[PDB]
Amino acid sequence: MMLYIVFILSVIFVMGFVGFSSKPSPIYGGLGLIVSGGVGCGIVLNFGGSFLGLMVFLIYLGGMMVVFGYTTAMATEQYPEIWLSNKAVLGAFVTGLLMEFFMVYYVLKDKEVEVVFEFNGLGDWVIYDTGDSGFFSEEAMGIAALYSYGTWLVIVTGWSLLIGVVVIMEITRGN
Amino acid sequence: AERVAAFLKNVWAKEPVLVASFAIAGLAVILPTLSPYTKYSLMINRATPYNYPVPLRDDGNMPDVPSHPQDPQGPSLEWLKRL
Amino acid sequence: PFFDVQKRLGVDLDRWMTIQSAEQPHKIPSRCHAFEKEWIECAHGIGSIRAEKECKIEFEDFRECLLRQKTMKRLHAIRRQREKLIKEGKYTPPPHHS
Amino acid sequence: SMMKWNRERRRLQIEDFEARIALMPLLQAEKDRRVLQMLRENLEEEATVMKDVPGWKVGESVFHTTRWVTPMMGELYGLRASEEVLSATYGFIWYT
Amino acid sequence: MWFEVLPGIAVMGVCLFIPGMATARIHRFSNGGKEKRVAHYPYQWYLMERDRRVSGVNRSYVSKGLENID
Amino acid sequence: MNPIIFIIILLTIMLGTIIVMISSHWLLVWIGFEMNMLAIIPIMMKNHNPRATEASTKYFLTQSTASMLLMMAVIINLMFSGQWTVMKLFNPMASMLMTMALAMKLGMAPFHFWVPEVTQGIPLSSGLILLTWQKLAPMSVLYQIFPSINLNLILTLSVLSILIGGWGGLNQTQLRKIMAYSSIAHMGWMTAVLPYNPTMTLLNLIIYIIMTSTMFTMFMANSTTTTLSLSHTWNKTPIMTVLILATLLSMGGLPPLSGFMPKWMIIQEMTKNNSIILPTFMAITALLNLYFYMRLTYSTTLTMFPSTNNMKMKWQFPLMKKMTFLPTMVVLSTMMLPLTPMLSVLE
Amino acid sequence: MNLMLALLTNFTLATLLVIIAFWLPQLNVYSEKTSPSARLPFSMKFFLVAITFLLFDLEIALLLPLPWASQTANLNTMLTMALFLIILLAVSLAYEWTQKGLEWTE
Amino acid sequence: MSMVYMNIMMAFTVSLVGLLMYRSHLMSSLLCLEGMMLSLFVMAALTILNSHFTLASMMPIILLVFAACEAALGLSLLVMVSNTYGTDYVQNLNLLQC
Amino acid sequence: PGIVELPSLEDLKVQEVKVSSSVLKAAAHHYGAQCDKPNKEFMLCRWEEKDPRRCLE
Amino acid sequence: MFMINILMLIIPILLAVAFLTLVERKVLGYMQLRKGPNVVGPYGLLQPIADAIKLFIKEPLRPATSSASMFILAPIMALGLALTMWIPLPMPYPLINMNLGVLFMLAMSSLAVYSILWSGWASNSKYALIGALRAVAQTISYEVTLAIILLSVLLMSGSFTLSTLITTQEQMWLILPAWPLAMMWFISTLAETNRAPFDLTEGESELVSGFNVEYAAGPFALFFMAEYANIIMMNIFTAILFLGTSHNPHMPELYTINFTIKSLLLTMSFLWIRASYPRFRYDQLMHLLWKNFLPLTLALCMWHVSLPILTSGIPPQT
Ligand SMILES: CCCCCCCCCCCCCCCCCC(=O)OC[C@H](COP(=O)(O)OCCN)OC(=O)CCCCCCCCCCCCCCCCC
Ligand SMILES: CCCCCCCCCCCCO[C@@H]1O[C@H](CO)[C@@H](O[C@H]2O[C@H](CO)[C@@H](O)[C@H](O)[C@H]2O)[C@H](O)[C@H]1O
Repeated sequence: MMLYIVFILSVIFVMGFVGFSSKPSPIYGGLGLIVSGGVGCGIVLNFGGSFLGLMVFLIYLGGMMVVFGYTTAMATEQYPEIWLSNKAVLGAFVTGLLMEFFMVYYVLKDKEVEVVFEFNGLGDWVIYDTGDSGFFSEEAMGIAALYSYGTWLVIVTGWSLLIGVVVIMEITRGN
Repeated sequence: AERVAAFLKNVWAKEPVLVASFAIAGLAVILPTLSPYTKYSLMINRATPYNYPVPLRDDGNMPDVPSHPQDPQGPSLEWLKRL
Repeated sequence: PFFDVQKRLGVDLDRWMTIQSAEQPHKIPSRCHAFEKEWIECAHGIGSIRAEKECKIEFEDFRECLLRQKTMKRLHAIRRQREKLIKEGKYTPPPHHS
Repeated sequence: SMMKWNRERRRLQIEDFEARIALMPLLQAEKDRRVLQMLRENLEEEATVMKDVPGWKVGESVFHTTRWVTPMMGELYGLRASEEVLSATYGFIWYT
Repeated sequence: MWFEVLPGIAVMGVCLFIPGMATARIHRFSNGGKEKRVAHYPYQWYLMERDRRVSGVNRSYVSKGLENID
Repeated sequence: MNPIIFIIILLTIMLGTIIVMISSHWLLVWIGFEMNMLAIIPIMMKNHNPRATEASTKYFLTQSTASMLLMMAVIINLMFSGQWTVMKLFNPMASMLMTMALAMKLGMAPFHFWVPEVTQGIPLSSGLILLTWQKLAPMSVLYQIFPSINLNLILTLSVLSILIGGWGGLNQTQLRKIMAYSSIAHMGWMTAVLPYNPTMTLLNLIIYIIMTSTMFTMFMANSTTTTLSLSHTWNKTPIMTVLILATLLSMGGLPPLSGFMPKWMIIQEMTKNNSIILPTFMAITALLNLYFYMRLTYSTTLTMFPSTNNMKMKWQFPLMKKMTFLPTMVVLSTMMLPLTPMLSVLE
Repeated sequence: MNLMLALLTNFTLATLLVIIAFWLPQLNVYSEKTSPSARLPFSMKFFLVAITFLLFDLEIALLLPLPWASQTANLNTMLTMALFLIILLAVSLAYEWTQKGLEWTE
Repeated sequence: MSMVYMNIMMAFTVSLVGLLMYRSHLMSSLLCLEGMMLSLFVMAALTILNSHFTLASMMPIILLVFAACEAALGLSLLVMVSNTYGTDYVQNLNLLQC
Repeated sequence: PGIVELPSLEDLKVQEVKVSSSVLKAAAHHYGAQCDKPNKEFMLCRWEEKDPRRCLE
Repeated sequence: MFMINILMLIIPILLAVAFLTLVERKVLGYMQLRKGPNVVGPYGLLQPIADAIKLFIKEPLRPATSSASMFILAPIMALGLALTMWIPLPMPYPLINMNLGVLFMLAMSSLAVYSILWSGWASNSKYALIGALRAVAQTISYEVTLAIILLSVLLMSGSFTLSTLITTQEQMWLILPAWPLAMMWFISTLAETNRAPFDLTEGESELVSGFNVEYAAGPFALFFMAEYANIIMMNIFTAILFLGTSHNPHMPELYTINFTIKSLLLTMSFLWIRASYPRFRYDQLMHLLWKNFLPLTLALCMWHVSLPILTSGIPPQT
């Protein structure tokens, strides 16, 4: 069962998404996204993306989601309605888990399902690469190349972040 | 001038943290272009062999390509041993 | 590009990352490097209308390398057949394979 | 002090990288034989298992090209114990 | 006196010393009296997997030398 | 806003669009849209009122949703082709997603609801940017991926846009809402001809921008945002009523004015491809737009609505708004039909 | 496997300590007591410190690959773009500083 | 395609449906927007990592950075809405109806 | 498509170097100097042929 | 075997935290011309045990929480993350040898701010929530310098591997080439862990600081243990980062003894500082970060990117 770690994680990934997509109180919506993000990083790690995975934790969870929860406390929620105590929220949550359960049922049984795209249920391990013996991390080499190959990317990305600071100060001044 | 020196005096008295910050940043941007050892950083990075050195098919007229690793021809790392 | 400023000025702003068979750090090749190279060279210069017909063999092999849809179909058939015979006791795994 | 020590560490790294380069031909030769043996073994079991499947050609390629294609993990370990497959797939990612 | 603070510091010191000492000793216990192998890159893991095959007992820390040559 | 910051923000809006237009890589196209959206929000918020905040929020939600769909299409395209080149997409699902994403960005029907509301909620100068410059980047992308676009989808979006734009404008008294529905209707012409001749998409876009720019500039010159406030112009600046009349007739596509040219050239291209029913339907439906352009000309230029006593005080002061390029734009908006063959410079 | 076991063990113990911290007091059986969204109002300044942290934190994401970037052959390009990023990070601070984005006085 | 893609594509679809079906809180809809980006980040990373497209390894970072910056802009607008009305309810944003 | 050609198990049989990586690491520098010629022929074959079946000898 | 290793890390951590509470009271006592605990056990050695038993059999507080799930999650998160921060530390060998161990520690610490936020949300008090938000703003602000300072030091180390910091300092402590970064690092760790003079959660300027105010909270002991585990861990990280201990592979215990002493001394300096200074105002500690540390940290980051290149001292990658 450990040989299907990626698939099991992706099932939890979808369940968390059905969590905040049914849109309970924003406080618990942030919790569903935080769990999904942590599971999402786990999936990326198991494909050899150690740096990319840790960026999710550092920047997406430790950065963006902290600010979401910060803003939710100040501007949105201070106490929440009990999760799944609302008709639409619970009905949406039940509907999502039924769709996920059936997708998982048919993919495991028939080893293949077809919705828009054709999906194979042999196991995500079968597509992996069989040749690895370099003395470095390919992922790290590709990211490090941002400063040599990606001059233009750095300029526009750097400009956008600076403009973000300016714009948000403009927006929030109020006059 | 002397107007310039007075201004440097006022900031050094009121904003020593910023004076140090701009001084350190200025060295960061200027010294690399002036340093003679900057060239060695590029050479050392190019002397590090991450990939296998694929051999060349010997057509018969590559005098400067060594046939054996211990032959005299080819790039030397003598400069690195001394550096 | 709508305005091909890069080609006019001869400056590479983003072409370096458009395909996986372009130069990579430390010459690390992508898994489908050979297939992409062959498809690109087949279709080069002739335009997309012609390429959609005359480089179909190269593109089909390139797509198989990318998503391995036919390789997985063949593996699934063997595995399905195998477990059928193990259920019926008409096949035994060898010492290796265990 | 940091400069001298990092220069020496760069020299030590080159020594370690050159030891690998000296060994790569032997490691490459072994890997090729190991890969080819596993594929040959899979083929033998395919002939047995798919003997009576109608229309099946044993060992057929899914590519039009006759060029050698590096097999994926499923093609090599497709018919093997879960422990060896698990080690081959996630062993490196899961090692500490 | 100030040296009556030391007994509590000694207890803290022993507690902080244990995890480092335990890990070192357990590593050598589990890897045949040697340091646990470090494999940060695929090449190092590739050699470790090769040693596990070469050992003949399925342990990468069992080393075979010239006695295996012939 | 500090005027220097206002200049930097406008230049960033332009930079985002320019990045989309020179990029050969899908990631850089996406970045150009992101940069563009970030820089335009402040100019919408700049007058600080609840209506401007609602419009900014509605615009942000629409554009962010579109940009996520665009990225989804790019990633699907990567999975099925292994490359990032801005060109025809290699998966029909990716094509549909990107086409819908770009339709949402353009405000095409049935993704149109935000255009009337967002335009109404922001100043005239911001609306001018929204309805002219903001069309350039999505059009430049559609111009490059059109060979892979589903023909039925793009023509359906075009027909609906022409119908909704025409009908939506009939019920409007607000000038900014009229220009929003006019933009939606004119959008449908540009996309309708795209599968057949993308050069005529560019021609219609250029002429639409010139005429729309002329209209907004004249509305800004007198600070008019409603039909009835525009009906006072005759008793302040009579020349402006004549210029407004000529431009509105041009936007109506009446010969011999410039606005007829794009309709004329699009009809020609569609008929060359044995498309007779669709151009006839489009031409007839465009009469809806002519109707609510003509209604404006009635209240502005061809009759004289009642004035107010305090209007006499305005007679004593000159127009001091810049009205940049207005004399040139109004001439191009009306007198260019004799130079129609010059459209080949767009080829 | 080991990392998963460590994370599971650490958060398992934390969970047990929490529940027994909540149950163990119930052994005393203490007497019953019988005796006891919207803005906060939130200051804009506290929102703006969080946003500034985020934007600065995103620029730090771009700087994290610097130790690897220094191994490249194109050191001049790498050093130019590294200093470019840090300088724009400084320019963001300077803009915030000179528009009183870092003040706490109302 | 591989099995994992089914779930990542489901997650994007789920968060997209969640984005298009509002309730009351504008905040709850922004979370669905961030959920969409998270699923794109994961699907992009899986495709790039598995194919060994080395130079594309930086693309998921750029995606995350630009999407977080756009999320900061969205949060700022939400705060300005909450200042005007005292809640982030989307039903108060209906002035432009007329 | 065709049948993928594979060598027989007997054709793949060689006397292996059953020493550990530390043994190989210790000998690596001298081994690289002494066995350069056959090693470099093998590596030239692998990069030119791009097929392990073509370099088994 | 690995399960033994985990417990031989977790249990001693909890014991060190317990007896750090005694060391703090006695060190603070003697700097204040008094003794501190010396009655409960010889030299107060049983005082941590008496406090622990007393706290766990104390009645739970009132009022009731606003969110039961968040009320329970916050202490689990705080303590779970605190223990997790220890698993990659090389002492000299780590429990988990990560290639990106430094980044792992950054990532895990950035998640510690959630327990503050969740406990404020679950406090059912408007004023308690506002206090939590001020604490979060302080924490994230000083995370900026910790990340940038850490990145600057790694440009001399060459990787994100924690055990590579040991090799980097084989000849010399990194505090010599980087004492300006060490100064700001050390203060940032104080502010990050809400330690005096940055302990505004325990200060006099909070809306909830009033003694007669009440809000849902607890358990006190679990939050306290998590905090003090982070104090020790940060000081262990500080020693590794700037005061690298020499490692002899044949005598690893010598590393551990010397490494433990340095960590203890750094931890004692936290107690030293708490005894010596008044408390910052909230706006003043924000000013310290945004207008002092951050400008200087950015400048020193520029310098440490440039310095290895211009001196030809770029460290190895592996
Ligand atoms: C080149 C080939 C292509 C050919 C296409 C046709 C080209 C013509 C379109 C050019 C663009 C429109 C500009 C035309 C110039 C208009 C000049 C004008 O009408 O005078 C303005 C007049 C002045 O009013 P006032 O400010 O009081 O000054 C008093 C003067 N001592 O203002 C007034 O007195 C108010 C007048 C009352 C309203 C009368 C409404 C009818 C106006 C008829 C002219 C409009 C023509 C546009 C339609 C096209 C005609 C074919
Ligand atoms: C196996 C281990 C089990 C865990 C055992 C935990 C034992 C905890 C013993 C704590 C000993 C007392 O330690 C002391 O406590 C008080 C809290 O009342 C702290 O007091 C501090 O926090 C409180 C608020 O929380 C403030 O009101 C006070 O002004 C401030 O000084 C002291 O900073 C600390 O030095």
